[PDB]
Amino acid sequence: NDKEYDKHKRNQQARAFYHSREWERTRLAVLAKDNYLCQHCLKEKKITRAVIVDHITPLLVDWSKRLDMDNLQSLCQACHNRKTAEDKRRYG
Ligand SMILES: [Zn+2]
Repeated sequence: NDKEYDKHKRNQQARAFYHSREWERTRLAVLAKDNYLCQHCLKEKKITRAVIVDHITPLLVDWSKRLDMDNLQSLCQACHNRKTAEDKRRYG
């Protein structure tokens, strides 16, 4: 297919994913496993409530890992922001 169309379809698929029953359930499973604590803060010896579950390898980078618990971490906002910058260095 046309490259820009493939990009469109990937982005539409990713948008739909966050509405999915599978994501809703898996998000909850990760937060529960993590005891609602930010996993980056915990590794840095800090206690912070998580507010988001993030893909380690981003969803748009590897669709196949979208529901893998070892590809998901509960994060606070500050750690999500830090990770976003880190990921720009890796993937643009
Ligand atoms: Zn944190």
